[PDB]
Amino acid sequence: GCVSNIMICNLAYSGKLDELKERILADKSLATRTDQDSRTALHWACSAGHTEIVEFLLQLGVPVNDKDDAGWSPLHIAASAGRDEIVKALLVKGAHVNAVNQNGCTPLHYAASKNRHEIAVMLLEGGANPDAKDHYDATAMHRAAAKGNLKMVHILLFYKASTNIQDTEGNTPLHLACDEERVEEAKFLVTQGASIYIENKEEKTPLQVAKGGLGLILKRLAEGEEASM
Amino acid sequence: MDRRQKRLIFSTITSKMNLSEEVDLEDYVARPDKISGADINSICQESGMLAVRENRYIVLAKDFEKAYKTVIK
Repeated sequence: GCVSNIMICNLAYSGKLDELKERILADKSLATRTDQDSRTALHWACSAGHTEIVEFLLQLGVPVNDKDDAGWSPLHIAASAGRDEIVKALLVKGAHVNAVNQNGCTPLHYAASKNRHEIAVMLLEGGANPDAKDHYDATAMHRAAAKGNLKMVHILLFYKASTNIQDTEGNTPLHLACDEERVEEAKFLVTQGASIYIENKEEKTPLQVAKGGLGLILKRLAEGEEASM
Repeated sequence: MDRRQKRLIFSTITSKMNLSEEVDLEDYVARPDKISGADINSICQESGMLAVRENRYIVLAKDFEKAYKTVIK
């Protein structure tokens, strides 16, 4: 309904496939024309989820790693907006899995935060660094744990993400799971080795941050993991 | 305020807004700055305004980054 100042981008977002192919086949430069957001038809097509348009662009050979003015590459956009097919297509074409935007996030931060399970797996199979830290020193796991994304927490641990990385507030993902009462998340993290002993910057451990009972449960489970092994 | 509450207010205020699919409010919810329920409301309003300045009816990540920086000090 008009999201850009450049027509080809509005076409890209609105899914006008035939018009887009038609104009671009006449003027190939339109495929890489930038708008007021340093976006091209690719960024917009990824955002709206128009797989066909994206495929056309990629077969045409357009660059796949150009970031928009907020630092978002097409893979950040597709991953975040949950576009599986497009994400796959982008990876075959060489999209950078560990590219960062203006806030230090990789596409994996978004996939994890927004429950994009299948996408997270593709990114991780694609070489994604599970411990990438954003500008506040937060990882994909901090986002998943904080929000209560259980299965995503499984996936990250299963691809060996570290559980004891501290963000600028000194919080690990367990601290976050605890503070937001994400029970199953917290339990899984402790059963998976997360430390119940790390003090954050307010000098509070995950236990002190949790509900009284939750603290006692995690306490027991941590000592259970200690005892055996 | 509660990080959980902070998320609730952000999703509540932006629930009537037209955000692009790639926007992830957790980028803001997760920040360390202590902010009020009023700041979140202003951040959200300022984001819509910044979108309008670009004759854009969809709100983008950049609008939020911008608005966050404006409101929070």
